[PDB]
Amino acid sequence: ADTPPTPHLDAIERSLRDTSPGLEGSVWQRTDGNRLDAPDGDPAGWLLQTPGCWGDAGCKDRAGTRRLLDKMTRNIADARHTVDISSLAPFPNGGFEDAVVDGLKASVAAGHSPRVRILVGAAPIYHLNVVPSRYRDELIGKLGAAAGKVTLNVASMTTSKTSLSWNASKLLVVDGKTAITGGINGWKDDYLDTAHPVSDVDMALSGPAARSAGKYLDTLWDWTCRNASDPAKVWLATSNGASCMPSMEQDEAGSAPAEPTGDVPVIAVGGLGVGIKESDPSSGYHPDLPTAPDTKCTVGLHDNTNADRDYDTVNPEENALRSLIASARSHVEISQQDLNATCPPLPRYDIRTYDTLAGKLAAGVKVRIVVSDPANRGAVGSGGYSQIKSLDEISDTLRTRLVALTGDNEKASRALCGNLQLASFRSSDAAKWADGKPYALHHKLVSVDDSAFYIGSKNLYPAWLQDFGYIVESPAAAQQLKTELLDPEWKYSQQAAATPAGCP
Ligand SMILES: CCCCCCC(=O)OC[C@H](COP(=O)(O)O)OC(=O)CCCCCC
Repeated sequence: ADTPPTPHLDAIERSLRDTSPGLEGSVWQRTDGNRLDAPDGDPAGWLLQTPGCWGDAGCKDRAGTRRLLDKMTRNIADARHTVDISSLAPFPNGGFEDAVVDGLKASVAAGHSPRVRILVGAAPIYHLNVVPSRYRDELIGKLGAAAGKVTLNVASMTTSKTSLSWNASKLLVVDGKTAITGGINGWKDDYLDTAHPVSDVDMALSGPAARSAGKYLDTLWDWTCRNASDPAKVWLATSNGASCMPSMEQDEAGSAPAEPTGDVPVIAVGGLGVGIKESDPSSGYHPDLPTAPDTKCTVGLHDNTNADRDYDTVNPEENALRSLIASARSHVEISQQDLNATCPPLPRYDIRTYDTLAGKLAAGVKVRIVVSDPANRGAVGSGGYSQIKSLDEISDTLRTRLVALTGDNEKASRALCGNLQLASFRSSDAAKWADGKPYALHHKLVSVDDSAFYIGSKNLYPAWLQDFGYIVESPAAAQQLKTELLDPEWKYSQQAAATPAGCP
């Protein structure tokens, strides 16, 4: 009870408990006594950005990549009992795969027999080559004589075909004690073996919040083990005759409390997407849902982001992001692939998130939004690393939401023009990577007041997936985030700032 207050964490916790009280302890959880997992002589080494090659359009010194991969390997090498991987399909390949294999063999060479889960979400059409039994067989071959001691459960899953829901959480949890999470998929060709690497960020922690994340994953595997009765939803491959492990993380927690490793207070928050759980039946959540039609796109699907109270209650991650932004009293940095979705089949944007940002702009709070360059766009379903044709799609929508709010277009411009910084992502002085390709950005990052930040898998654009991430409140940690990532991103991305329509 010497601890500093957590104004931002307190406001997010309120929201989550109003929206989803019944999911506390499974799909969301606040904890004290976490540690941001950094090695010696590398104090911001808990922040796992890739490629981490600022100021060089040839990206020759990929210090972020190196650290990301050394930390995956080493977390796995330290396993006594359990390894729990979630990702977006394909299953991890190249160096992401080697981290897991080198890590498991090390654990076996230390004398352990680890249980391993690997879970991917699969979109109903690109799958993919995506095959659990082939992937498991590949790991078994790569694992050598170690395979005998490693218990694998390998699954690919789609929770709803019609509502476009599957796992996209990106988690590596070891012994319910350490967790690495964020936006990074195990896709070597996009992240590693390319001269135009995707820019992304994970974070690494240890502590009670690592257990919060395993609890989330047992939630996913309960559904997944049960729904292997339906091969249209789940493909599953186990090794060594082993049963499905719905309960791996509870089994490893057993009956003792998670011990603190540090002093960082953390909120873990995910969502159940569509087709796992209908609602939190214990929730009293009764919002006034938004109403503003979009002039560009009228979504055909039932709109779960903007017009479905039950979905909110099983997807606390949406409101956790909105209330993180709403808690900003001085400034917010948004670093995202996208704020707008591909409409149809999804709503183009989250009305409330956009309302939340327009409120901030009106109130004189500084809003910074950096997104992946529009030049990255496909290909309606590719899905390339942009879902807009120009940054005006974000500022025009801000304008539209500023007009709803205030009544006049001239007040709108003072708040938009005065308080918004909007740009495509760059990491050096050059407009694109040295090989000609544009920089692809895939962060799911929010920072508020250099005090509290989200790093996880949940995008700010509309998506109805199983996602997960962490919210940290710590001035020290957010100072490291500012210095190592956000300042540098603004340094180089300000070159590609948008002046909105209606501004000088
Ligand atoms: C025609 C566009 C409809 C896309 C379906 C729903 C979605 O939000 O997917 C976004 C998701 C987020 O991934 P990450 O966690 O940020 O890496 O991307 C995917 O799940 C794969 C896209 C496959 C297209 C589905 C037809």
